[PDB]
Amino acid sequence: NLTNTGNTAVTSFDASAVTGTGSAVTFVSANTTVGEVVTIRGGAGADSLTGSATANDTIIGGAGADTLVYTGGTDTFTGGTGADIFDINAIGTSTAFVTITDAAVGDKLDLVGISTNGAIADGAFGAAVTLGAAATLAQYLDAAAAGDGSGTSVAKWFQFGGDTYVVVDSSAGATFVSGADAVIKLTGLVTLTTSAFATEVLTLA
Amino acid sequence: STTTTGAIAVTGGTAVTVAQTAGNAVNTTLTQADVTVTGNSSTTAVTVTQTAAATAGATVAGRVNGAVTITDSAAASATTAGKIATVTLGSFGAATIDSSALTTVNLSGTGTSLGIGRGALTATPTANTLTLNVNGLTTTGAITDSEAAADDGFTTINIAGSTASSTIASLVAADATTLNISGDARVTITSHTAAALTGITVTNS
Ligand SMILES: [Ca+2]
Ligand SMILES: [Ca+2]
Ligand SMILES: [Ca+2]
Ligand SMILES: [Ca+2]
Ligand SMILES: [Ca+2]
Ligand SMILES: [Ca+2]
Ligand SMILES: [Ca+2]
Ligand SMILES: [Ca+2]
Ligand SMILES: [Ca+2]
Repeated sequence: NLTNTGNTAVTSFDASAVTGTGSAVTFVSANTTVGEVVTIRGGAGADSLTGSATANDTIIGGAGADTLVYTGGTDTFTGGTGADIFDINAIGTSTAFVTITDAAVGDKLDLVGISTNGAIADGAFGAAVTLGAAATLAQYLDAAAAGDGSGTSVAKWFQFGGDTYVVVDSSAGATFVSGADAVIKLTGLVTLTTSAFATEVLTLA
Repeated sequence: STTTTGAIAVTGGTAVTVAQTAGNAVNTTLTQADVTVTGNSSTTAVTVTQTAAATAGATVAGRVNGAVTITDSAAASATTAGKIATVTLGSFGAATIDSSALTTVNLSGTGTSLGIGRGALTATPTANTLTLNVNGLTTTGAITDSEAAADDGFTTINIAGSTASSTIASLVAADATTLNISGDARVTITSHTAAALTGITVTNS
């Protein structure tokens, strides 16, 4: 567990070679260079890797129960093998958002930090939003955020262009507003039909 | 006897159970024992059963219930964790719990009032889900979230009614947001006082 405060030149953290059941690595980037490429690599342990709001973090856990934290910007997450938790603590934009490359059965998606108004669903909330043969990503977003999230934030999801997306609606109108509504990309078609919301924590089934 | 059951006090232990009974005659009233449990920092669970209250009749054995007072070690602390997670009651007079680690309360039989306080921890609590499993419960008066009023109560209350009807005369939860009534047998709440509620959701059979 490495305290990293004030080490702001760091653009590559590579703990990938580390080895035990639980040789657990903790790291938090102190980088504040706007628009930086930062690479964070975990090891065999149950690692805890946090990026920077400033940065386009590529975060990769190894084996084991990794926690990858989103803070802002265009981030690329890969928890390798094991029950990884993708802890989403920022809203992002419509362009600067987190892509999770390898979301699979067992991995979790912790949305506690985007419950702007209240606290998410809590059900098994799992019928995909379906739109027309030529609906745009913009359209699918607007469709997903159609409801009222002013008093209570809601989760929805869809599949566009070969990738899977999750949304948090925290707004009035049927516009997905870049500011307070949130999108999360997941590489590939992953069916979240049967998957359930723990507290505000989605466990993939 | 008809003469009343004298105190019961416990201090410490990994788990505590105090099981009173009353076996008085058919036209008498025995009033049962006041119970106090005070956990040490190993105390995960407490259970306090009594015989059900009844009105002294021609062929009805009369029982009044004893007050129960449950307290965790770290109840008065600003920083120390707290260990009492589950509390089970089976009938009760004026009951109290005080634990910052409390998540589950199991209720049962004939009650007067339950007051739930959480430890005087100054840190803002993150997990705020009261699970409240009921089964054959009837209340004279109020289940209150004493912590919600001037401090940080439970945001989401879950009530799971089970194998028998339950009736809560009053439920007072001033910080409550979601209320989900689930399970197996009727839950009746004669009167709630939960001004900040944004949704109520019955899933019960
Ligand atoms: Ca790892
Ligand atoms: Ca980032
Ligand atoms: Ca992993
Ligand atoms: Ca994984
Ligand atoms: Ca979080
Ligand atoms: Ca909306
Ligand atoms: Ca208190
Ligand atoms: Ca407090
Ligand atoms: Ca409050």
